[PDB]
Amino acid sequence: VAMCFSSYMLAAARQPNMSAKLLPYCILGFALSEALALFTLLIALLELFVFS
Amino acid sequence: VAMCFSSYMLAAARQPNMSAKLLPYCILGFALSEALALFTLLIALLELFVFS
Amino acid sequence: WDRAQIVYNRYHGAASQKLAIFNLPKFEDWKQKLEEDSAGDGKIEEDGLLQSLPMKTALGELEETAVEDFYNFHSCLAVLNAVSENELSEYAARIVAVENQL
Amino acid sequence: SWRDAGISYLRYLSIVTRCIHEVQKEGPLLTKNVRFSTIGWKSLYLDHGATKEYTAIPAELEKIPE
Amino acid sequence: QDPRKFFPDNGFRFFDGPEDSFGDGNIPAQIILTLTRQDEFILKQEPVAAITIRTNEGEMGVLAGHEYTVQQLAPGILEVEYEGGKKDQYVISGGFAHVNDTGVVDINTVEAVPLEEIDHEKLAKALEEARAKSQSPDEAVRIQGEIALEIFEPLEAALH
Repeated sequence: VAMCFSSYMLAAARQPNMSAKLLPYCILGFALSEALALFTLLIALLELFVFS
Repeated sequence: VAMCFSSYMLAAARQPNMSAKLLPYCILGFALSEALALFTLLIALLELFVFS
Repeated sequence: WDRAQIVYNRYHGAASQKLAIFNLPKFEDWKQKLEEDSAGDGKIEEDGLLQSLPMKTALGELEETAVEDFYNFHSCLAVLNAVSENELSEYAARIVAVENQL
Repeated sequence: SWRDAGISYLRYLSIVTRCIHEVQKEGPLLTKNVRFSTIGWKSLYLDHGATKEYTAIPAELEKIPE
Repeated sequence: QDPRKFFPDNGFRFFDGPEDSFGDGNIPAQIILTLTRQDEFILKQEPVAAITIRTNEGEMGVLAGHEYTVQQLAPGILEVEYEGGKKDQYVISGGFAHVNDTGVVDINTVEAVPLEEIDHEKLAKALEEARAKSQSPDEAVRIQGEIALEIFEPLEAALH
């Protein structure tokens, strides 16, 4: 998740005029990289409050 | 977290004047990178002081 | 020096030896102009002026010693073109100021 | 190395060019291009009425300006 | 007085540089090369298929629409390859390669000589001259020998 913004800063520095073009291609994976964490975290949340 | 601040530093070394407009994405990747650490820390404490 | 104006004679033709100039900014000031330009959008502020944003960013990646060689190099070529053009203008207008003496 | 010795990148290029002109074969190309490496210029600064050489920068490439 | 009788034109305007665009189309099929030594060009906007440079970081190669870049040239050889499969080598003395995303090459150098006008025999003596200069302990001659060897060794390996 941090890697996406980490590379976004590098590409924004290489061509700041592409920053507007690049943030749509940055938030997508940023969520979809974070999304697995939710899928990884929901398990731990689902593992206790429903199991006997 | 260190990857995000290392990106902010190398970006400022690549584009100093851009450092202000890249900073909201550095704080955003810092916060959301720390969020999963926060939930991970939350679970270990929610594992003990409530369970028998 | 803060700005170096090279002056020379431009040979447009055998009957045309006019003046011409090169305006050289300072190295530090040229790098500050390059850093200020590399951020904002690329727009030409003068008719006939070429855009240079992709160059100013590729140079922005370029290290210190190489950018200093880029500056001293291209300023050396500018000076050399001034010499070759004034040499040609000397050998071009002298013939007119010789046949008029005759 | 040669960088920190005090010589410039321009003296470096001119030295390399002066070396390359030696090795190339003899012909009209060398007969012309040796002009592009021979050192014959000088410097002068005017006194009150007399001429004097501003020798703060040598023309030879081996030396170091100071 | 007269109000500025003279008006010298900015000499930069006489040159017609490219307008490097971000690209709203395809890439060209062959680079447009333009080699220039001190003032005069040897090659002006020739269509060429490929080119291989020697730089300080290493040895590079280029094709049409290569990424926008600018960099030094190590004192050595330069290889060029036309669309007809042939080749052209040029010994160079430093310079600056200016590659573009549109596909354009502006290699500004100090010297540019073909290989045909060079003899290994004359280079041979200059080798041990450079070695003696490097081994002669003196800051004025040591670096001169290191640089002379820096320019002969690429030629020494290119000839063999």
